[PDB]
Amino acid sequence: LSNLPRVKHTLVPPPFAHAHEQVAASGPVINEFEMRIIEKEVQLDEDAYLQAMTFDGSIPGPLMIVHEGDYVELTLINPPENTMPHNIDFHAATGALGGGGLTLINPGEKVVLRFKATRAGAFVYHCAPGGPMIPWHVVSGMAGCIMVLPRDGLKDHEGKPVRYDTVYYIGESDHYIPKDEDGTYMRFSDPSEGYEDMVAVMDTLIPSHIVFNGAVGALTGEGALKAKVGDNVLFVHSQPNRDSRPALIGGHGDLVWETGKFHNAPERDLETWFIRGGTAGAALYKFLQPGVYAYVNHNLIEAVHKGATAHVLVEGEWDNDLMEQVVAPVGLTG
Amino acid sequence: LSNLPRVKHTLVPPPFAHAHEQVAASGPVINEFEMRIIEKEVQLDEDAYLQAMTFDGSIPGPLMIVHEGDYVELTLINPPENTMPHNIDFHAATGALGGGGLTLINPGEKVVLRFKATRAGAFVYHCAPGGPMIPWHVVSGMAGCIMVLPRDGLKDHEGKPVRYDTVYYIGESDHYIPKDEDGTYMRFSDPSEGYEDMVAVMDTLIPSHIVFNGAVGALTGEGALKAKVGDNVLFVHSQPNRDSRPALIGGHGDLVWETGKFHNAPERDLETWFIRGGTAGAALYKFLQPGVYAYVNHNLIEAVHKGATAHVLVEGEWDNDLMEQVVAPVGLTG
Amino acid sequence: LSNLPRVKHTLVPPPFAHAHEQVAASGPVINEFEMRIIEKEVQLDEDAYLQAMTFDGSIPGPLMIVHEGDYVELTLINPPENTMPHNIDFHAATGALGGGGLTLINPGEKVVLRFKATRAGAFVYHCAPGGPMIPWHVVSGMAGCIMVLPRDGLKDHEGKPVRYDTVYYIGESDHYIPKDEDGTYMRFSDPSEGYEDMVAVMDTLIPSHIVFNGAVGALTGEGALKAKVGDNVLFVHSQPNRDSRPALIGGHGDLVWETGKFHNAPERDLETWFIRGGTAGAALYKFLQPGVYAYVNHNLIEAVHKGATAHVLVEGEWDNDLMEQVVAPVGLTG
Ligand SMILES: [Cu+2]
Ligand SMILES: [Cu+2]
Ligand SMILES: [Cu+2]
Ligand SMILES: [Cu+2]
Ligand SMILES: [Cu+2]
Ligand SMILES: [Cu+2]
Ligand SMILES: [Mg+2]
Ligand SMILES: [Mg+2]
Ligand SMILES: [Mg+2]
Ligand SMILES: [Mg+2]
Ligand SMILES: [Mg+2]
Ligand SMILES: [Mg+2]
Ligand SMILES: [Mg+2]
Ligand SMILES: [Mg+2]
Ligand SMILES: [Mg+2]
Repeated sequence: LSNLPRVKHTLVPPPFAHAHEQVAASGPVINEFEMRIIEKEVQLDEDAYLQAMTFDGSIPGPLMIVHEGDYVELTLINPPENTMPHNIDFHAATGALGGGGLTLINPGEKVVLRFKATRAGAFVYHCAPGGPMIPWHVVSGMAGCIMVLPRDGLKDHEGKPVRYDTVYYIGESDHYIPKDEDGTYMRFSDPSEGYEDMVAVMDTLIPSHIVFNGAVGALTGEGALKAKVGDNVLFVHSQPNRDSRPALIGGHGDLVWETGKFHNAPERDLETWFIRGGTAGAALYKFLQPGVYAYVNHNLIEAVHKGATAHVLVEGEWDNDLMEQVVAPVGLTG
Repeated sequence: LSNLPRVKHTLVPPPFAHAHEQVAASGPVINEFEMRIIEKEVQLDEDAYLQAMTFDGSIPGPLMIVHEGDYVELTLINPPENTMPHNIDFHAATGALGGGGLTLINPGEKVVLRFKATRAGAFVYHCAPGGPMIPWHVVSGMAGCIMVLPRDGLKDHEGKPVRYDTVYYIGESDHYIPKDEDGTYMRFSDPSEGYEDMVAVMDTLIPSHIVFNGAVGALTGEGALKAKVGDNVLFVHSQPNRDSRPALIGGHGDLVWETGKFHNAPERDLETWFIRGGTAGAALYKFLQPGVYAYVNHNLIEAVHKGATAHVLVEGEWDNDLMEQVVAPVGLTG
Repeated sequence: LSNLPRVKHTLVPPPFAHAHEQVAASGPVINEFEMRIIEKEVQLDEDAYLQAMTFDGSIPGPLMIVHEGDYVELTLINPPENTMPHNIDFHAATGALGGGGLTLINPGEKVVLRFKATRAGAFVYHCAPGGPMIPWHVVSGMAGCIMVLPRDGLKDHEGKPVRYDTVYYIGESDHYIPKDEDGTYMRFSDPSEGYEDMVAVMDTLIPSHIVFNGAVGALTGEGALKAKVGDNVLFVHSQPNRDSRPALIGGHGDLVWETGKFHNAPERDLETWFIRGGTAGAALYKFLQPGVYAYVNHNLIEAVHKGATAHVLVEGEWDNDLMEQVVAPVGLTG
């Protein structure tokens, strides 16, 4: 491997993706990444907080992008200020529980894992210390995604090359914040203190919150995603613990790999697709109309009550051939 | 832009400059920079403190160096420990108030701005959140410089190539620390607390301190700059809010671009030049004599009472043809 | 030097080594390294603590690897939270006390030193502020190693090329923790407070602890080093202040440069070698048998009572030709 090129990557926070090339500009390389585990309380919504544990300080953890055949070398750091052991499980990797069996680090320790990205597709990576700690760390926010692109870029159902202009990584996460009898949420001093109460909520399998980018409304309003008519946007969607059903209200999924593995034929013209808990999928869409769109988990209760809604603001010219208000809302009243 | 090379730069603290090449060793590239905003109290002088806000923990912010035609991608980070929103305005950029309208980040947020460095010259970059916050953040220390070199290096008034051996970035900053009736300076717990009192001083337009590298005497004594006879030193001087009149006591400005834009003809043999508030200029000088030099803002009150003085210690052999003490101080007394 | 390639390195914690090539893949380059000085109390053993001062948060400081003829540019950072001045002395460098006279930085300061690695070999680098501070900072943990490989890789006593599969940097450090009359160890709030008491122990020249990787048992048990039969492992051993006598129990030193300078002929088949205090040496060994090995300072009291013991777990097939239990422990008793 000493004869292989090495590339150091600088991760960017979700929903954005670090600089990369869709078509590998060279042969296999060793991709170097680094992440610092950060334990901190985060505001999921008004009067709703989570004693979170995160990869690099964000929920979801940052998106890593490499090419099939490349190697991935991740330096994982657990700062001394943290309270618990952590590790990492790459669904894109082969062996040792995705790397989990070789990356258990206590506060104050670091580890470097190398694995060969032998299979193309978007994959989930997440913490999994062992036993009950596995689901707890994940629902506390410790999960992200790594996208392994085919060396010759994405291909459609006919083998034709497809390209995107922008990648938006939508990391959906389900959380189980304990509630008082009146429905209000509980707050704790640290992750450990709220464990017992959180387990009770987890056992009901009913999330208190289901969010994109770690908080209700994170990608709405001023945080709304941007695009222009004509843009081919690849929406990579991950859900490490629970199913989701992504939909771009106002648009469609032109090409969709709901199971997220690129060598499989993608489906076309979907209104809503399905992301299995414990996986990442991808949908490509070319914007044809300007305006506001709503990217959601299409169980509308989960989208609106739980928080699984993002907004996309698209600039450009309107096309009346596709849609037109023939008769505007009108009528007498009293 | 995916076909353009990417170069990751590691910034060094002022008055020094990160490694670079005067003549572009290749075609246009995308220059990647990262800075962390740091809010902290700094000692401007004995018994004089400033609740500062800085780019990367220094005043001035670090110097960025790229070439005309290149792109600049800056990752700006506002850590959660900070108290206020911040952003960045690049005078070298075109649009959105220099980037200010696209980089407003609250504590705990990050942003990445890309702009094309279409014009050669030294430019100021500074924070400008909006309204009254603009001058306040700047005089609190949030300003630096980015130098955009012509792809074929610097040229003189005749178009002849000129080269420097060393670059010293002198960031001059004016501060307005509140005073008690006896002239002593006030101290506060954080930036916000001292705002009202600082505004009163700002309104007088009289700085309490005018310093190089963020403190009185920062570049004097043990912090004195070093050089050798024969060295061609480029003194890049910035002042984001108030005029300055740089002068190298003991020397001159061999070639000077006081308005700081390299495609303009530089002036020669200056004794003192002028840096307009809100700009950066550059002066090149070849040392001919060893000894101590004083680089100052030539309003001597501002240089000595306010703090605008730096020292340069030059090693080498003395040249009697240029200057000689014919008769040493002598005389009877009583 | 502007015409020389620049390579940015990411250091990894000891006993591991950052990615590198044994044979220089190109002509001379400028190697860029960065380290943050961290002052923190560390647990040397059960009920034994050290108010440590470290390079990059580890003891020993991380291993730097470059090639003879290259230049080394180290950015040293002394964060504002630290309490004392620090600097760095590279035994691999020429002039200014190894760089110590040009790198004295107070808390809140940074410095960048460049030196030419003109001589091949493993060298110690350590803090040396001046006077009594020199030994104190070193025995507080401020020492590491830089390995300068010949451009054409390592060579044996006959000039034949030798290669290793893995490098393990064993940084041995002697500490002098004050003891109560009953033998128990004292604890302090910061380095300065325990200085006077530590000096008394230092004067006896008897270390309370002698450890690998900064703590008793750091590289034993779960921290045991790993290897496979057939692996050529290079054990680089440093001791900045006191002599050590490394030995690989169960194996040997196939090729050993105990004085650590690669152009000198290495010795073969050693059972134990010698590392002079203030130096780094290197020993290469090819594992022939699977099982547990003990890498130790062969003054067994220092190895077992003081802490100088590391374990190596080797996987592979056993070779009865080399060793076999002909008659297992047997006999009548009562
Ligand atoms: Cu975890
Ligand atoms: Cu719908
Ligand atoms: Cu600001
Ligand atoms: Cu004058
Ligand atoms: Cu030190
Ligand atoms: Cu023995
Ligand atoms: Mg990072
Ligand atoms: Mg309540
Ligand atoms: Mg289509
Ligand atoms: Mg930085
Ligand atoms: Mg007073
Ligand atoms: Mg001239
Ligand atoms: Mg580091
Ligand atoms: Mg005791
Ligand atoms: Mg042999």
